[PDB]
Amino acid sequence: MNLSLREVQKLLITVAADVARRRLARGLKLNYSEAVALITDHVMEGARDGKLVADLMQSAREVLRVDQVMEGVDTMVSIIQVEVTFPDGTKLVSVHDPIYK
Amino acid sequence: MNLSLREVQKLLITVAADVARRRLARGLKLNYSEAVALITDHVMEGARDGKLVADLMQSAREVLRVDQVMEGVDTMVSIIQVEVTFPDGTKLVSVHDPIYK
Amino acid sequence: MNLSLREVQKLLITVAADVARRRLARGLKLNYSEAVALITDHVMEGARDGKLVADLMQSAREVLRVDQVMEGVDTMVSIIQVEVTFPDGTKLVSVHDPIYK
Amino acid sequence: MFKISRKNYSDLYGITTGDSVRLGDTNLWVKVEKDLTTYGEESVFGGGKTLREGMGMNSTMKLDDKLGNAEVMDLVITNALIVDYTGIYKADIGIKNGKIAAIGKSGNPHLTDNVDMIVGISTEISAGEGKIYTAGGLDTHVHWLEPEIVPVALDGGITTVIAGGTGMNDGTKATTVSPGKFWVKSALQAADGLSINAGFLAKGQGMEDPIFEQIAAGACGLKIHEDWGATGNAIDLALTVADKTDVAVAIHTDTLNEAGFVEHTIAAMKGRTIHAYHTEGAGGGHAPDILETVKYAHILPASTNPTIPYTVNTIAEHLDMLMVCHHLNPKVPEDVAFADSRIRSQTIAAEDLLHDMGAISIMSSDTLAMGRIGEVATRTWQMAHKMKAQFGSLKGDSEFSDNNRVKRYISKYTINPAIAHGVDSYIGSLEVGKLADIVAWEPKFFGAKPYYVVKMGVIARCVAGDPNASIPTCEPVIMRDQFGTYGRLLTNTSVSFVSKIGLENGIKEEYKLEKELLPVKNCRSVNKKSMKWNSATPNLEVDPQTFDAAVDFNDLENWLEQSASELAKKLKKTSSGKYILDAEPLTEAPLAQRYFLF
Amino acid sequence: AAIGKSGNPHLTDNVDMIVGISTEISAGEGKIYTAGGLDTHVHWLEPEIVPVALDGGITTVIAGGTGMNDGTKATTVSPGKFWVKSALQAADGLSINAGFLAKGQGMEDPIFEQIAAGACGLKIHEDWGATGNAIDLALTVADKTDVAVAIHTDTLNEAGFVEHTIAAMKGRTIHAYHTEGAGGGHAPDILETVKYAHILPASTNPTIPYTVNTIAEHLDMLMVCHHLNPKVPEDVAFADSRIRSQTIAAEDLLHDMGAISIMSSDTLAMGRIGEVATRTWQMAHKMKAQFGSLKGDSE
Amino acid sequence: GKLVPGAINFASGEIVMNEGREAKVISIKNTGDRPIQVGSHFHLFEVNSALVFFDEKGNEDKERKVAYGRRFDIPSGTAIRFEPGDKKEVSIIDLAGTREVWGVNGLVNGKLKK
Amino acid sequence: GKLVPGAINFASGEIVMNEGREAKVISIKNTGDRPIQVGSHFHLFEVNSALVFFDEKGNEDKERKVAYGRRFDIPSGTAIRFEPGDKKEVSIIDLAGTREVWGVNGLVNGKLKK
Ligand code: NI
Ligand code: NI
Ligand code: NI
Ligand code: NI
Repeated sequence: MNLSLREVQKLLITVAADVARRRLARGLKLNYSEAVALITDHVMEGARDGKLVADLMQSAREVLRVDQVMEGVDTMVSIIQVEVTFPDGTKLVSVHDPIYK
Repeated sequence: MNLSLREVQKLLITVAADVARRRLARGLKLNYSEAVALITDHVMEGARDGKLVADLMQSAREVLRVDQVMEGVDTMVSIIQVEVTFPDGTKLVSVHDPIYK
Repeated sequence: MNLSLREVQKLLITVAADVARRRLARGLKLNYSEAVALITDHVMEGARDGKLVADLMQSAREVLRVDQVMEGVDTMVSIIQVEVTFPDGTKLVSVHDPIYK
Repeated sequence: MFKISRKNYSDLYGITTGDSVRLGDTNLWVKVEKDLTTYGEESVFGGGKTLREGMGMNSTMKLDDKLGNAEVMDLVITNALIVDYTGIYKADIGIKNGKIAAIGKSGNPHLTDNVDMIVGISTEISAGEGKIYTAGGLDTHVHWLEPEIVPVALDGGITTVIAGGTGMNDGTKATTVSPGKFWVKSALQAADGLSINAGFLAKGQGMEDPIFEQIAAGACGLKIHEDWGATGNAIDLALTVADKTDVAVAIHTDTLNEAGFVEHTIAAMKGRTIHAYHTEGAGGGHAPDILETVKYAHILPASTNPTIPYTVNTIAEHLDMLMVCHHLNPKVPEDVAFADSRIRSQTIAAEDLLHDMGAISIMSSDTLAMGRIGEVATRTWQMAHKMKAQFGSLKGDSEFSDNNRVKRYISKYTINPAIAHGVDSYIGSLEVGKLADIVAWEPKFFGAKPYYVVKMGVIARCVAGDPNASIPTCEPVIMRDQFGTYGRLLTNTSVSFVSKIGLENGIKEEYKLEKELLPVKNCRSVNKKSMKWNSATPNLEVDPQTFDAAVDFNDLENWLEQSASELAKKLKKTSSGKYILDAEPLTEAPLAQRYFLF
Repeated sequence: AAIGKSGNPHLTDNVDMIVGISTEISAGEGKIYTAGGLDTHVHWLEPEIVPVALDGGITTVIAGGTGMNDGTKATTVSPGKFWVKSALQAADGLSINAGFLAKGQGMEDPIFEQIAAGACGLKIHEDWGATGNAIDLALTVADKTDVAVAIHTDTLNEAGFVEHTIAAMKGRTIHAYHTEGAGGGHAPDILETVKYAHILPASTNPTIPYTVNTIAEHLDMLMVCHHLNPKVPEDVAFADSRIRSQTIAAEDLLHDMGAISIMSSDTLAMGRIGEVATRTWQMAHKMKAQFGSLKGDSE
Repeated sequence: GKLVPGAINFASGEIVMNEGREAKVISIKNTGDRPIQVGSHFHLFEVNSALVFFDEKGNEDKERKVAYGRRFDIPSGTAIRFEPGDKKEVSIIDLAGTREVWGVNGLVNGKLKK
Repeated sequence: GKLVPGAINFASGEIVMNEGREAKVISIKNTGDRPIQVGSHFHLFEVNSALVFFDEKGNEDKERKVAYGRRFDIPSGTAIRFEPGDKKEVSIIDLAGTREVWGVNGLVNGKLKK
């Protein structure tokens, strides 16, 4: 595989988001860490698909609603930031207030 | 995510239990580690759901039957212990002879 | 679980291959690392099933076609090697030019 | 005497003179300029091969013995394809006492003619056939924030960092400053247990005495950051101390123009050499004409990697960065105006062309403050790929030979940063007498994933597989810390760079440092003309209104294969007889999603 | 310090070791205790072999190498003072007992200066040239310095047959690495070293369980390791005559009889460092399944 | 065409190995019952005693006078294989350098006789 | 109400900053072609030469006597931005402490003249 360290440690997001995704399917309200992991995985897989950075800053705000997380979690997730390999190289994606409405 | 070390290390259980679950779906008889991981993951997800400790100690004994594991594995898994975050904080769950009948 | 270090480190292959499988399911052309992880996971699961080593060396070459990977990846993956616990103990499986036709 | 085809020859020992190999998945080719071996006498290790007792391996000489000028090596890399600013060629590399001792032909002089280095009983062999070998990279803009940047830097081919900071403190999050004796000592003590070459920069502000004592504490240079105040006094007094102590100075100029414009900063320098960090100015610097430093002889201009590939995602990514970095609310006009006038596609695009011209000499990262430490080499060749695609072959290059461009670009992160900080006598290139800091690349992975990284003759990090496996190439095959990071070998295979006065002060004993300390030197006597292949000073002007960056007609001469007149028909013309440097942003890059998981 | 009965002599009879105020207690009831294993054929390639070896019950390695260099990938050789010192310095920061082997080739002085640097023995590998001169001079230096010698004999029979190597030994004790010969050694009669009194024969674990998957795995191993193209007759002839089911099968029986004395791994070159004990007992299983109880044993 | 990462473009022309080193054609026969294989730089005078040499005229050379101070004229690192009972024509060239052989089978351990 | 982790409850009343420091109302005009932004504690006597000061009566002050030993009366850490050709009214206060300016543009490098 020839995995660098930065690639290996990003597999943590994949597993954590997998845990969050299963719990959401059971009807559980996501906590702070589950919500952050799930939103991050959407950005990472979206960048692999070839979406623009601008698109992901807006589409990551529709992953989770307020009613899908525990009380106060939406106010706790002020910003989520992650760098993924876009077709044009590694870029930074910042999501502002992803859990709204 | 702000993951502490214990949270990070608990994802190993998630991955190993995913492996065990996929191998069980193919009709394979589980070995010691696969059975332990699957039972532990059941306990962890049940604790996340909000079950009582006693309920999990009783229900982790119905995850796997004797016929679903390799010969001698049922006698090998004497006890499985794991600590999870219940709604009331971190609690320990111990399963005695989980693989019976 | 009583996991040794090699068992723990082999879960990275499982996670990376899960990522590759999900990306393939979306119609994405796999890169070098994704293809290597997917073929390695096929070999590992086949060894767990109880296949012979030679059968796996021959069948790991049918996991991915040339049109399922990015341009040049098929020439990049000259060989993939992995050791798994067959029914008769640990054995090495080497796949030569797995991505052809 | 017999004959062999080039295909069969390359199967045995790698490609030879006249052959070309593609760098990764880019559009660049390197052609073998010369071969230092004798045909039919190549040194190969293996079962029933040349390097054996009495045949290719000398059996009489001891490790300290000599025959003529040749010596017995500790390690020999056979059939290496060297890619360096000195040249692109095939040769054996000889390493002794942690340094490059010989480059040429290896073997046994008892049986072979013209042996420059002797494979003896005390010699280890590394088979370099079919692989490209380059000197370890230098990253001269590193925020000393977390220790895991070291393995990431090695995964990017970086063997040396010139850093500054205190850990995850807000002062370090903004500036590369290790302030005072304590934090310089702490940086050197922490580096003592990391497998990387490190030197550290202090705070270049205040009067002479407060600045000087930091250098006496062991700091190898000074960083002037506007967050600490990049004023006229700071520029003048930092340079005064540095000339007395022979240390380098780097600057993050006043972005707010609070105490003067860019010309005020240049005047305060008074002709003294300075290192212009991220001279394009996206992340900081005199708005908007900081890019004009590339025209001055006493300035060594450097760029950080976040803007280096101008791509479709650059502007959107960078615009949001400032709104978070400085809490810019997109509701007050001042915050938006400060950011809309700071991220300029004009200067970001013009920066890439200046690199191809050689106007900007040094590539850097700005680790964990604005850029990426693991992508210094990757984005350098991505920019080299883009320039070839949009402007054709560089001057002197041909269809299967981009050697001139490759040498110019590889210098930006190997030798030019070494010269700037005065460590070029130790590192920065693959030459005899320098430290054995070598990075090996498989050609299909060149610029993306190195094969192994060698620190003073010992592998520190490399691609390696399952430790229980029968062979070292079994999944999971990942980059792993090697023996060079353990025990006393960790403190034997890397050095710490300090000032001469700090070294003479006995900081090694005072700080209880176990690594060898090497002093920086010749920092003040170097200027723009010292940089290899990157000594151009075009008449660059940034328009105060439109942010356009333009050069003179003669500045486009000797740049590319196409003449300046042909280039004059594509670049836009200003009102004057100047030509605007511009190019469309890149959509797909090499050394990219074809390689990296996530 | 002691093996026997513990307790307080003030209240108990026949106490051999005293549990006192400064004594820690580990309850070993219901558990089996053994000595730490020794792995005497280890290629010094990557540090993570140490935690793996401990995961297999191995507390001591006699290794040789320089890290991930091709010379180390082929042979267990720490060549010269620099690499012996580097190996010792690296082992200084690893939790394992370690000794290291130098290059057993050349004249007397170049071999001796390696031992003067601290090498605990010498390895004679054919990739460095396993000739008569190398054997003779390495054995001479080892006798002068009281260190061990291990050999990877000439597989190609290039300078002589196995009897030539035995004669070059001249009755001096040697350690026969992987005497079965799958990974290297005089083709095909290296196993005959089990008949000589001055040879300590050792096996590596990849072949030690003779299993259904062994032959194909090892054939592909050889086609990969030496770049054997399965199109030129010479490579196929050299490989097919090198992986012999006859000697691989006979090796297990020789182990059961006690003809082969030492188990090893050949770490990360042909075998597995974490399985030295495991496969060993697997072999002990197989023999019992196929030949019954060993002499003197019961149900 | 197809984008192959790390592709190789070859120059025009062949490569001459051991230029200026005139070679002699001799024969080698394996008389043992096990295969022998000899590398490019092995001193042919010291090979396995089961190998029998035949000079450029085809006559047997019992003292190996044709093999003294010479090696195979084959690509460096390769080898020539002789099965039991096999007899091959081979090309040989004189050794170079200071022309001393130390080690191998210990038959010279010094300067080759001029 | 809604449970907000780490919520803040504010007291009643405003906060008086720089109490007792009487402020003077002056005007600053940017005459350069590039934007200038000046921090709260920057010595206004040493700001960019393109800035032109106007005293409390509106008359221009070429020698910056109104800016000597004074800083902006704005919250600490903030700044005032001057676009090219822009003229803003600003509030200034005297510096405190031992009233020495060292560094900045090196125009004083000592005690302020009394
Ligand atoms: Ni900066
Ligand atoms: Ni910075
Ligand atoms: Ni061996
Ligand atoms: Ni070995």
